[PDB]
Amino acid sequence: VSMTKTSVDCTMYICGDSTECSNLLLQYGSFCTQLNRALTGIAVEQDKNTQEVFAQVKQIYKTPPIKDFGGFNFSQILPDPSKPSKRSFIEDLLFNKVTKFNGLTVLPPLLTDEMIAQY
Amino acid sequence: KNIDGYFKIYSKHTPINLVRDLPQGFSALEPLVDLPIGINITRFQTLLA
Amino acid sequence: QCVNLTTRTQLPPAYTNSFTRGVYYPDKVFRSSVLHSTQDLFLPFFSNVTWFHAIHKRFDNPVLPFNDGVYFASTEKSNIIRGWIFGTTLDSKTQSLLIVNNATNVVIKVCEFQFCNDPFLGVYYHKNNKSWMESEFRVYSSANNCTFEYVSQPFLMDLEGKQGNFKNLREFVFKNIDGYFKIYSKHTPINLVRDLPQGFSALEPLVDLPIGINITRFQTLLALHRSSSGWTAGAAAYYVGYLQPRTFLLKYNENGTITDAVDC
Amino acid sequence: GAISSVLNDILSRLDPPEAEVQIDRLITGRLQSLQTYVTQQLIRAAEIRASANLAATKMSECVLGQSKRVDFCGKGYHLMSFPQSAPHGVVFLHVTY
Amino acid sequence: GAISSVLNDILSRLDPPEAEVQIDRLITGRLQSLQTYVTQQLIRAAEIRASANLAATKMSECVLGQSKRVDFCGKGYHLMSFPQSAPHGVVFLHVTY
Amino acid sequence: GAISSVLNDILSRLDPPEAEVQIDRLITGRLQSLQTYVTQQLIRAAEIR
Amino acid sequence: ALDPLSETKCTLKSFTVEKGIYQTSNFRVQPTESIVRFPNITNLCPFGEVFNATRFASVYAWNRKRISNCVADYSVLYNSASFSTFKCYGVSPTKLNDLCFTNVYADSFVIRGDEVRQIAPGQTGKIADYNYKLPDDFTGCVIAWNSNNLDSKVGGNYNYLYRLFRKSNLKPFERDISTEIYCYFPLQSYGFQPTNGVGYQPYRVVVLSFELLHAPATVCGPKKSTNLVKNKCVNFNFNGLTGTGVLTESNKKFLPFQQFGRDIADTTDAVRDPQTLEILDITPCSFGGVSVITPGTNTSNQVAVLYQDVNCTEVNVFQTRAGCLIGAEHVNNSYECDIPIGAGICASYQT
Amino acid sequence: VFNATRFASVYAWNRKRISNCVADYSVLYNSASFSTFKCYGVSPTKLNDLCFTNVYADSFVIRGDEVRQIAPGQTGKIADYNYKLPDDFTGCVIAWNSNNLDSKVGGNYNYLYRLFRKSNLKPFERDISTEIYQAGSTPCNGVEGFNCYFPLQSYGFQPTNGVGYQPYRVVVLSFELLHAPATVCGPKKSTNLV
Amino acid sequence: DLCFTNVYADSFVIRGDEVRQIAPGQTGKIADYNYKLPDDFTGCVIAWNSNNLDSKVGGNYNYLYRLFRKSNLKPFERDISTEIYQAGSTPCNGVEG
Amino acid sequence: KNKCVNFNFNGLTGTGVLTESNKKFLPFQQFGRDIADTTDAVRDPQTL
Repeated sequence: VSMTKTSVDCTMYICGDSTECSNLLLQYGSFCTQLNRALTGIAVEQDKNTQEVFAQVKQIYKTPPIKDFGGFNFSQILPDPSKPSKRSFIEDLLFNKVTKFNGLTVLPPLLTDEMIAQY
Repeated sequence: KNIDGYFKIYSKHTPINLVRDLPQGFSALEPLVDLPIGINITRFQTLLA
Repeated sequence: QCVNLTTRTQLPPAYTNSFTRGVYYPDKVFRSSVLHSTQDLFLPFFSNVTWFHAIHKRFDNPVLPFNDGVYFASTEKSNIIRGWIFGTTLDSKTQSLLIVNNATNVVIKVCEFQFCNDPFLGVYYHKNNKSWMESEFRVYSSANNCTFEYVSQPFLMDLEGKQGNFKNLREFVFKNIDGYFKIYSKHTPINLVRDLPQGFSALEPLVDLPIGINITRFQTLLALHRSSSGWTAGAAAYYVGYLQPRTFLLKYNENGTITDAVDC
Repeated sequence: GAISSVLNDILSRLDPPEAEVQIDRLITGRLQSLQTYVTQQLIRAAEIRASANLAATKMSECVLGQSKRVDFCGKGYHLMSFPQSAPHGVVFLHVTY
Repeated sequence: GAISSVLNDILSRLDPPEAEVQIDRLITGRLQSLQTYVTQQLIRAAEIRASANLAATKMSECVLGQSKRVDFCGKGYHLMSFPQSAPHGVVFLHVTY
Repeated sequence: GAISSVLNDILSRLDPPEAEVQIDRLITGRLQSLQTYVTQQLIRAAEIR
Repeated sequence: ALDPLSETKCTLKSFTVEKGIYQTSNFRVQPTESIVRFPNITNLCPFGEVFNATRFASVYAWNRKRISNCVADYSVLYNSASFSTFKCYGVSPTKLNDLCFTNVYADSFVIRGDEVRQIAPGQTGKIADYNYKLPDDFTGCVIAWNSNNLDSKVGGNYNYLYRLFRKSNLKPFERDISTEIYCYFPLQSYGFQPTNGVGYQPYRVVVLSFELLHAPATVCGPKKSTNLVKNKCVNFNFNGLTGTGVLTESNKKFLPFQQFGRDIADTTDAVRDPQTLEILDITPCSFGGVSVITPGTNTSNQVAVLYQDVNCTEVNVFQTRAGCLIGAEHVNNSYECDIPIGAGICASYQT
Repeated sequence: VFNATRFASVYAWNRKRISNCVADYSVLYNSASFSTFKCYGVSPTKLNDLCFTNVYADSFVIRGDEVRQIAPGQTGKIADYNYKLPDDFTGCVIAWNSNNLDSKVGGNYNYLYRLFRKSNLKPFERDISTEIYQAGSTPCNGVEGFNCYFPLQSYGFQPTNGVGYQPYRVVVLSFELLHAPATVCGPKKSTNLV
Repeated sequence: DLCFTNVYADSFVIRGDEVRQIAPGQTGKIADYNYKLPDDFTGCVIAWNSNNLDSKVGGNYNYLYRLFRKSNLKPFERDISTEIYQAGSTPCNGVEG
Repeated sequence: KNKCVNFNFNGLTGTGVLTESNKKFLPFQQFGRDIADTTDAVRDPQTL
């Protein structure tokens, strides 16, 4: 659903701490700004992916304190509030089994892992 | 033709059956010699018998 | 100088296989918990190296080409390796490097040396009063036009002969790049019968000599003893191999030292 | 194509007219490097958007309702699906007959 | 932008430092040529992947089962489809009412 | 990187062999501008498709 | 540059700013000062014990004292006030302290005062032509001190000789000790005596010949190190390595021969101080996106400034998961997202 | 500008303004005057076909071996000290040999230059300061001495000197193009408008 | 190491200070008027001092050059026209003035 | 022939496997070129 949101600084990346280099980069015009706008649009589309998928309902649904599963055992598929992060016994395996300095910024998603877990 | 002091000749000879003018068809001429004449050519005449 | 040894026996340059030998810290870069790839002068893995040794009827002190760099490994008991001679013609006609160990200081000098056909350092008359002290100096007859001199700090080197397993293990990398001589040393005790043991060692630099001369030949210095052609040699063995511009994968541990290397 | 990849190395060595020539090679190469990164991220982003549309369609057809689409919710006659959140994605447990 | 495309002719004419100037233009241009080819082929690959996903959906919905999807298995009320292998693709013969 | 974006400025100032240097910079840069435009149009066109 | 709203208008290239969050710039902290850390000023050559030497070699045999593979600090002799006269030709003592030379030859000898003025690049005289000549490209200095109280004796001091005659002239950096008769004996003795006049009194003359060749430069002048600064954005120069960042004491340990570290991508992530033994990590100076949250120009000019991936440094000062947010009030009540920011945080223009 | 008898010094040089006139550059080719005529920013021939708004001629005389140090981006005792051109300099460099005129007996002291400067003089700037150059820590006190050198030196100009030491009259031609109305253009008769 | 098809050597004599104008792109009475090299010139320029031979007493009138020309002479072409150069708007009519 | 070699034929230098060609060049034609304009086939200047 989501891909890593990356905002790359095209001035710091290309020209590290150099005014003369930055001036030579400005001679190329919008190449620097346009690449930043493309990466920004990608990051926005990733948040669109998260909301357009995980959010199918406008309300939060909860079961009653009386739990009748029809004979099924939902304890593994349902989130366990005892865990520090809201996740099911299966989702524990999902997040466990699947896991800078130059001006590359990692943007946080709009909806945190807890929020998509609540959807 | 004469280009950059290099005079080039392309020749082709094909027998025809024709009354007047020229036949209608394709012809691909082939080079004959290459003459480093190194002069300016602005005028010419055709030799006859 | 011109006199050749009597007990020295000429033998063919037998060859042996090396496992991971020739790995050293290439530069001043620190790396930890990473896997790095770099290409420099190394000794390829499972490559063929040459076996020379010294004993009371076989004694080896050959002239070997230096090229860009070479790898040296010696299994020692009495510290029989006394140093190295590096030069182009190995004569006073050019500027030569002498790295010698007199058991007190490490002496590194760049001069015009008077070459001896078979250089060594002798020790005399052991018997009672174990002696082990230097007398005759065959590493050079004379030295003039010295451009460089280096004397390390005083230390006590044990020259006494020993029996059984090898009590010293000395490995070195010698190379010359951009007029800078690099020395990489490692010392770790090993258990070895013959040939070379299977195991990893990452050699570390000692000094940097900005001498800027061409080395096409070298020799490894040895010591001779007897209870100057009639001396004998104690049991020891050493190996020489050639470095090539090879690429390694250097796996670094948490402390920053190289755990292991992979020959590309 | 530059003498060295370090920006300050060329800038602190070559004359002004010479440093501009060699630094321009670093600028053009690094600019194209980022442009290639962006292009690959644009195409892969469209791939993730496609799989995102599939995941939303499976939340409607598999999770919420019953799927009449053959083998869309997996092998077997689909009954219902239990969604499970996953890092940078979502997993569908499809109960089929 | 180079004087000539042939590498050996430039090397056999200009001085070593001068030949690198013209070869640098050849390398940079051919890098851009590969970037355009790879990018175009990757985008066309995504186009073939989309039609490939459609073909797999038609093998399940049209060939294997009965599809209620309107005009997905062709004009008319779909009954069953017969798959037929074709070069770099697949052809579906849809029997419709 | 060129002295002037206007081709007529470079042509009217520099000698023919000297004008190719800045014109080449304009050609490479304007070519890359077309590469970014066409690439962006092709990728977005696939999204519109 | 008026306000962040004008930065949004100029980034968007539009007079009207629409309602939403827009990235208008890239926050960055520039280095405040230059930090210089170099090894100790130790490892000197005996250049002071030449100038201060008790007795020298004769002027015709002028003593060539080799200075190599060391530091040569001549600001000590310049600041010692131990000289009577100090004259440099072409390069100052401090400039020489900034240069590395392959071989530095200290030419030491004692001459009369009237002879000292003869030692300069490309000059003539009794010392210049017949003894030691300075080349036209001579980059060194010449330092002298009045030794009349020491190097002279009653009745003349005959320990010092000089070449007065020669069948030709000596080239720069040439020494000729030949006794070949010029008819005059070219080797004459000095008349050094405590009672001689200023012009004839002995001066201890050390001519510093700085020769730089294609071979690696061994002798370097002192490069003054400064204090070490930590927890600040600085531009550092440590031995032969430079960079820009925030230097902090780390838990990393470099081997004694490893002066700087690298990362997975071969970027310099840490350094070792050349003077003291300690390892400092390099944390890049604070950077991040500048996001402006503002309603439509037709709605309001209220502006909230968000510095992403950084805490509150530069500067309604609140901290968020996206970063330091200034100009917007933090409200614990959860509302429907209006303008999305990130990390589950949204902003809105409300009462 | 070019045919003047004695140019200003390169230490302090006169900038001559050419405006509101007709610039005919074909006379430079009809009557042989220039010994070295080269345009780095433009074509030496296109000065007549292309005309400029504000034309500024910097006229001075320097020693022969000092000419090569004057060009955009170059460093030297001239470019760093007395007379500098900008790195983006667009213009023409004109020089010719005045040894037959400007050389006077043992020297011509009308043309001075800055031998010593404490910093790098910015392009198109004139610094007339004669303050003693101090390379050391000892104060100069306005006189020469240890690391103290008088910066204002004269060119040695003699008729018998070699081509390296012979005086060369140098005129640097700078211009402003299409940033203002063009008052200086060649003698091209105007035509009818279509 | 590289050999050529047709080699053309142009032999002539010029004044000493005129040699610098012989190269592609140069401007002067040499390149523009009497003897010109192409802008794409590929070749070698060779010169040496003949002062000890070609110099004769007060002058050598066997070596002429075109000082004045109304236009630019085409490269490697010889124009023997003696037409009087017209620097003004008045026709010269074949005489000096 | 029948080996990859580095050839220099009447000034044309290249590396390729030398085999006999069935292609017939016209007497004036010398070096044939392929679609990519590279040298496809050659003619030995000594023995034709």
